[PDB]
Amino acid sequence: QICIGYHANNSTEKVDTILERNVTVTHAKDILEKTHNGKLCRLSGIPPLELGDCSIAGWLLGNPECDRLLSVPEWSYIVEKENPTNGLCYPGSFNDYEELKHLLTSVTHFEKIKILPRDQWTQHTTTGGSRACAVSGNPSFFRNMVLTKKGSNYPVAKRSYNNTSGEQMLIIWGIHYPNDDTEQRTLYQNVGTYVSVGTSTLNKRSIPEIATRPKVNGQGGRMEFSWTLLETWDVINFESTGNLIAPEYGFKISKRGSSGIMKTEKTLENCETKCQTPLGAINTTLPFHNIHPLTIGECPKYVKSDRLVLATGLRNVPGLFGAIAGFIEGGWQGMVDGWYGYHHSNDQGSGYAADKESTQKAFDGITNKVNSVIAKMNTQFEAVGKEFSNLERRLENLNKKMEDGFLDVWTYNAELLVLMENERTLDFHDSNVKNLYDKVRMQLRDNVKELGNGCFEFYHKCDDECMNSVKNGTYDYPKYEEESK
Amino acid sequence: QICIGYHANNSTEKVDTILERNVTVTHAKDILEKTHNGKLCRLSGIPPLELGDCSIAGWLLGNPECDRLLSVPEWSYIVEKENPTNGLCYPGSFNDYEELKHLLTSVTHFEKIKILPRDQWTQHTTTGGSRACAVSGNPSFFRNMVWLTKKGSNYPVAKRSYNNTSGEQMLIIWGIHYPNDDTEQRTLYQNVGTYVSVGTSTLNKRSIPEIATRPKVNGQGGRMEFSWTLLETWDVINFESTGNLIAPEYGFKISKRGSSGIMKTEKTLENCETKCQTPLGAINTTLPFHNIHPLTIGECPKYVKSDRLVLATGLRNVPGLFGAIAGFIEGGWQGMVDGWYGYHHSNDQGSGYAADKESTQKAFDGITNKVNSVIAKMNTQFEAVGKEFSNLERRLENLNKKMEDGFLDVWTYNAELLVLMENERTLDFHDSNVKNLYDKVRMQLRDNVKELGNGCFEFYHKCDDECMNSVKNGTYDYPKYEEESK
Amino acid sequence: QICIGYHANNSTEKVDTILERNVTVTHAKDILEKTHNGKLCRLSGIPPLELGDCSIAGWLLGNPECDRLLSVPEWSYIVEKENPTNGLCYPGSFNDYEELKHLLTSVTHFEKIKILPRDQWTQHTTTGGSRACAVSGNPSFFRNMVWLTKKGSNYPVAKRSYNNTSGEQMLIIWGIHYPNDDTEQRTLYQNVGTYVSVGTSTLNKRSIPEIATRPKVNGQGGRMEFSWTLLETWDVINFESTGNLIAPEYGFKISKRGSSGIMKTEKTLENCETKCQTPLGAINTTLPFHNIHPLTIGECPKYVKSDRLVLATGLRNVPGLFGAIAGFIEGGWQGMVDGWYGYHHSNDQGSGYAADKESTQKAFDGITNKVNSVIAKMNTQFEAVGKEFSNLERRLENLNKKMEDGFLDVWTYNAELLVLMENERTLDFHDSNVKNLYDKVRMQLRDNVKELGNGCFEFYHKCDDECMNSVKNGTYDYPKYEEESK
Repeated sequence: QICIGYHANNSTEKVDTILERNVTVTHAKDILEKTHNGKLCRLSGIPPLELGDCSIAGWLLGNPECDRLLSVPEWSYIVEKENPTNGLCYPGSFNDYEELKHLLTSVTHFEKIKILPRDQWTQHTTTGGSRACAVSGNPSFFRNMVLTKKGSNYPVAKRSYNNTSGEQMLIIWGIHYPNDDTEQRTLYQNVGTYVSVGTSTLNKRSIPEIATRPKVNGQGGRMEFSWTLLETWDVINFESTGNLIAPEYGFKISKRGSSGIMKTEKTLENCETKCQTPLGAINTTLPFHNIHPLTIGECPKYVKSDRLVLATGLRNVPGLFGAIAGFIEGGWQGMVDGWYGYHHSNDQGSGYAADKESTQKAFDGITNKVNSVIAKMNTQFEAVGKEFSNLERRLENLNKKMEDGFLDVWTYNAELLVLMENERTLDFHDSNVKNLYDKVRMQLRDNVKELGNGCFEFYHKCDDECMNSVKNGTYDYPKYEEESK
Repeated sequence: QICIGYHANNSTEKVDTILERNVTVTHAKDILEKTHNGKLCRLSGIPPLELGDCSIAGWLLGNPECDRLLSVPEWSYIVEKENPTNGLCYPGSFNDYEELKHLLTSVTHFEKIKILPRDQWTQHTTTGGSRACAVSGNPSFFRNMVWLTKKGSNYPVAKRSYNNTSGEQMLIIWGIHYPNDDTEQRTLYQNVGTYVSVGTSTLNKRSIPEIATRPKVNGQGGRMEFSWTLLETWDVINFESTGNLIAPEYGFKISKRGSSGIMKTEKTLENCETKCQTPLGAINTTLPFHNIHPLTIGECPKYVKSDRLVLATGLRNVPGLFGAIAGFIEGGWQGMVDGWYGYHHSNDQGSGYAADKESTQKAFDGITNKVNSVIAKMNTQFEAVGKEFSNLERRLENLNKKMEDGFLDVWTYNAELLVLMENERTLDFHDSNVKNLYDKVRMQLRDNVKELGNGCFEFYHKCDDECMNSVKNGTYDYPKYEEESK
Repeated sequence: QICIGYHANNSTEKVDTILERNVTVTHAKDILEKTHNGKLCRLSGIPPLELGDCSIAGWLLGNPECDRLLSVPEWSYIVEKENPTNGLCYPGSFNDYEELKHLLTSVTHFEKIKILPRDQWTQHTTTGGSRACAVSGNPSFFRNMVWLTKKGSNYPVAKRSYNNTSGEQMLIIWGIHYPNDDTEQRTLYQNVGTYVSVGTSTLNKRSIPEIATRPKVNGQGGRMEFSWTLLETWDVINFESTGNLIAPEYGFKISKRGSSGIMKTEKTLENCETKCQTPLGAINTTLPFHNIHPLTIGECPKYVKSDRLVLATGLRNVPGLFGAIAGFIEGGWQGMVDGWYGYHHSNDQGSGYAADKESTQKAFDGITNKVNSVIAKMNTQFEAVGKEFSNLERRLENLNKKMEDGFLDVWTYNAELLVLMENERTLDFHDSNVKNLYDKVRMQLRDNVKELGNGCFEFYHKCDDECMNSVKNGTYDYPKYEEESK
């Protein structure tokens, strides 16, 4: 007597197929990454620029509260809080702010630099400040910026700078808008004033826009800031009959690519990732994750699913080809060196001897299958999160529509892929078993009786060198023309 | 004798698989929604704002042709004609108009409030009108706006402000008048160095009028340029003008849960209901895909180019991979009406169609799950689709088109091929079930019967309607029947 | 002795499947397109507008370095160098430049009309040139524009209008001069508080000169800022200026079906044809995928990040899921070469390879259908891909990149996996056909023959060449042969 059977264990893994729900399997691999390390990490060896709770504006202008900052020279992304507490301490706006932020997203090198020393505004006053930028508790001001009437005269202010730093330079300036026509004279004299900033490509003229306005930080005045990139060996010319907030500093900047701003309170911790999320770093080979939509790095595809379990083992019992949970009605707790095997009753012994020849071919197959799903996923570096001003609602909605479209696609394809490939894994094991059965039947024939539950009853004395020959697929039919039938 | 077979009926239902086109199948399920109710509907309980043929601009400003309009306080989308006829009766433009429309697209609450009553403009003339906005047939003007003009030979500094104590964020619109020429200016406003000033916490604006000759539109050379802002709560707006100010009299309390879309159509609201509206009519369906119209609003099936997505659910109809169906069992049985697979038996007593409950149920279950899988894994958030762009945003509109199309192509391909591949396996599943049933009998009878030819066993012994039973229900006893009429 | 067999050959063609790698297969089809004809072509009958090394701005304005440019009236897409040498020869900017280029990407129809002859500017000087725009080697200027300057010590109000009676929509470009300083302003235009004012029915613009010191570009400190409009049919455009106006002489009649793209390339038009163009060359193909280059224009296969997409069409080549191929029948027969599956017979006469036409044909049909399903379900509208963004639209450009990459990821994955999955199934399909063939023979014989093992039956009786043909072609009486050597 020699039986064919398959492995069963005490596993409680459930997988789903297109055809069945909650099916207990023998072994399974989840292909959805759901763990992060809870740390904010460096991206490929380079840290993020951490803005504490300053805004980029607050930092670049030199809000006094951003004094204790610590500017690294490199950074691979930016950490900003959702709503930072120290931005424009003096009330105002920042032209093309979102574009400036996108630019400074990632930097190869970034160095502040003095380019228009304040002391050389010989003909103007340079010490104007405000209680809005107060330092317990005197008027102060953006530390990176500087002009008001000297005596009762505001002459044309006209300085320029040639970028000899050998790097592209960021440069910011501003224009002030007083409360009313008097404040405008008490500060600048003349009333038809302008601010002129020009480079080889930049060319801009601003005039004061005066309106009655509620106080913000105790101020009715406003300041509007603009910025340009000054190419190397180019010069920038300032000219103003009043209202100019001048830079004292510029910033050298080089860029390789781009990146993103990550909203979070977390702090740099000193580990390493190829992939960051506002929850923690992700370290995975898997093609999918459900940690958080707003990643930066080379990430697994984000999916709405919360389980993607591939079956790797076979159905687990105490399908398509009629053997497993079929004509062979149960699994063997006892066979534990393979997936499919033999069980002999002999004069000598009995008799669990798993089939290596075939269990092997299955390990490879199911190995290849899992690796196909994982290894085909192309993953470039992306930043996901983005920024839009409140007059860019449509454009923000376009972006949401796009991210949501891909999310639906990947979720659906990942769910259906798992379902289909599970139907096919189980049928695979079922056919492996049916084929082992048929490989024995096609050897024995007359020499054995088929019982019905996967058994062969031997018509002739068989012994250990006999089975050990069926197993190895080398049993000679001639040698046993006993016909006890 | 006992025989194994499968169900057949009078179906003409055709499906396609990866391998064969035009296969006749026993039962099937179209998974493509193709029909609508042709009505224009209320979306999850909430009506659309219906503009008739005003534009949002005309409506907000109070174009007098928009008088009959019927304003509602809630609304879930907007119905506008492609080319509305009553917009800005006095010619002009609306700054960031598309952003303003997008804003108004969906609203949890919306209420007009009188914030700057006309009467309190004591020092100016208020009855200022125009033949461009005439009310049969006297000059009028937008009913929500105030055209400040000189009173006597004077136009003093016009200076008013409003603190938003309304409890909600408030939309405010104002305008500045661009006259046709110096004489229109003087007769309207006396002064000449004029300007309009508007300031809030975050808003800061000073506009100066541009006198200049322009072609006439609705008989006007002048132009009016409108701007808007959202006034936050407990914030104040300050207006100051020496002329050319078109003042609001009203502001709009607005609250927004989320965002929606403007649906361009001729149809009108009709008192039905949906989770999904299109310009042709509403859609009510579980199906994962539709082909009705790309510009839907709400929770909708995926839109595909395809116009047939039919899932085989029954078997190949014969009045495969495993070789039973249309194979070694040559055809199906019209006779068997209560199951997918079963037995034919020939007895000294009777004959003889008995359905195989057990395995027919395995299949009713599997195929139920397969359909539910295809349908229920489909993630359907609420979306708007339709989008608005100015004539100077062609590239942006084209970006959106490239995106909507990219997705159309993806969903189309994936659904078409999903259907094809899952059809090939559905058939082969039924095939497998029939072959395993045949084998369950063969392994059970062994010598006691002869394998006949086409799914048939001839017993080498007498078998009554009790013995048959043991076969059909798996309990056949071999040992008992050692008759070898062999 | 009858034997069931299957085709084998000298093919070294390799495929991958979900389950195995580097499987040698009998025949294969690549469904990934990678050849291009290296030519730059015309698109469905219509040529590209070829800019040489001008920029569109340069061309429209009439840069002297574009005189010899050859303008067709129609064009279907534009060819520009990634970086042209001849644009604004006199320094400045072009408002809404990317919008303009996108509008001119593809055109019906496009001719240049003379709307405002220079000599009708009688109160002004018209010949103003510049060294920046020089013609070997005197001072010239954009051939299509007029630089209005003072006559003697006077600059009267410059004021003309033009009614678009051309019958087509009309493109019109104007400019404003930004001088280096007050004295340059005065020697050119006399007056100081100048403005340029342009108005149509819908356009309404007023510019003031920005006099200020700038670095020198092309030897010039001044700048010119150009703007553009589309003048609708029968509408008029008013020009009014007190100085600094760069007037147009010409306007461009324009008509458009739809939109296209700009192709950045060095190549030049080469007199052929495509439905699909890339910067490396044209593509002629039926295949659904290509990996030639992402920036295509026309109706194109899907661009994939992969470089082999090989579908098995033939069978596992042996010099499966159903146990037959490289299973209980261990080798393929080099011998039989008129079918995929068939028989070998041990006889007294011949012996012996006989194809099974009927089964082989049902497999050619199936696999032919599989390949066609994969290729023919791929929908391809016409798209341009390549896009254009000013350097203050980095966010918007990144949005476009996140979009193209996203589709690229989706298509590459689905395609790679499609191929792998359909390959595992193609192989199992052949395996099943062999197996079923074998089982067709077995269920026919029975008692009559001996199941040997490697797919062979040993006969219990004489079977002469004509007996065989009853097995092979599936009509063979069992009755006849009661000869029991057993």
